[PDB]
Amino acid sequence: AGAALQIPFAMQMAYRFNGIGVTQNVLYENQKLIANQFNSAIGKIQDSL
Amino acid sequence: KRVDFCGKGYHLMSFPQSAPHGVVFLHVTYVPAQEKNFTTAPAICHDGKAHFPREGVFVSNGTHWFVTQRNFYEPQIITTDNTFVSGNCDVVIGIVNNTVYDPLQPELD
Ligand SMILES: *[C@@H]1O[C@H](CO)[C@@H](O[C@@H]2O[C@H](CO)[C@@H](O)[C@H](O)[C@H]2NC(C)=O)[C@H](O)[C@H]1NC(C)=O
Ligand SMILES: *[C@@H]1O[C@H](CO)[C@@H](O[C@@H]2O[C@H](CO)[C@@H](O)[C@H](O)[C@H]2NC(C)=O)[C@H](O)[C@H]1NC(C)=O
Ligand SMILES: *[C@@H]1O[C@H](CO)[C@@H](O[C@@H]2O[C@H](CO)[C@@H](O)[C@H](O)[C@H]2NC(C)=O)[C@H](O)[C@H]1NC(C)=O
Ligand SMILES: *[C@@H]1O[C@H](CO)[C@@H](O[C@@H]2O[C@H](CO)[C@@H](O)[C@H](O)[C@H]2NC(C)=O)[C@H](O)[C@H]1NC(C)=O
Ligand SMILES: *[C@@H]1O[C@H](CO)[C@@H](O)[C@H](O)[C@H]1NC(C)=O
Repeated sequence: AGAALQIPFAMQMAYRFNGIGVTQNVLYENQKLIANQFNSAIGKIQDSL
Repeated sequence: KRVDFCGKGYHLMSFPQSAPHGVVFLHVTYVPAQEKNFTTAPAICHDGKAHFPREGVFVSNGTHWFVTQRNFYEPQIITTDNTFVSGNCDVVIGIVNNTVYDPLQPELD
């Protein structure tokens, strides 16, 4: 939408949780589990491929 | 709100014009400009409680902390009407110490 403006990635993930109706404390208080789940989900794609 | 469906930027409004066998759309959009960098933090710890912005981000100009809206820089001081509380400050990665100002009790002298 213009020039790239940097933001830390967990804070971008919190904006995106807001965009679906969940408060952002739910992301910050679960950060490690959410990242573990994303990593297992990405590791399952290359296994199916 | 569909990205790039009505031009580049944040769609404000669009005007139609007729062409021969066709149509022309003049899209008016909003494009952000002249950014500055800041230090930032996800929450703020005060009295053993974690505070999150209601809307906006916590930013630091070098020595002081403010809340701003995310798309236009307009800094304000962090109060209990700017933020909400959840939990204690032991669980959030990158939490920062600052004071969150209450209006009522300095009204009550
Ligand atoms: C929410 O669901 C997750 C499942 O992804 C739970 O986390 C797992 O809990 C089991 C316990 O049976 C552990 O063995 C796993 O190692 C956990 N997974 C990860 C990625 O940490 C989590 O406990 C659930 N939360 C609640 C409150 O029920
Ligand atoms: C960050 O902004 C603050 C403004 O709040 C500057 O601090 C001073 O703060 C006092 C009381 O809050 C004001 O009376 C002053 O007018 C403010 N400015 C000055 C120049 O004294 C602070 O200087 C700013 N810091 C940086 C690094 O820009
Ligand atoms: C951002 O990354 C920096 C590393 O570049 C982290 O700084 C380190 O913090 C640890 C404490 O967890 C210290 O032991 C290291 O000495 C620091 N390294 C440097 C180079 O400063 C910083 O903590 C990270 N920020 C967050 C919020 O995790
Ligand atoms: C932010 O403020 C809290 C509140 O005091 C600090 O917590 C103290 O941390 C030190 C060192 O980690 C401990 O020795 C104290 O026992 C803690 N106090 C309490 C009341 O728990 C915290 O360290 C501060 N954060 C930073 C980065 O300085
Ligand atoms: C912000 O700082 C970075 C270096 O950390 C620099 O590359 C960038 O151009 C700066 N942008 C602005 C708007 O100051």
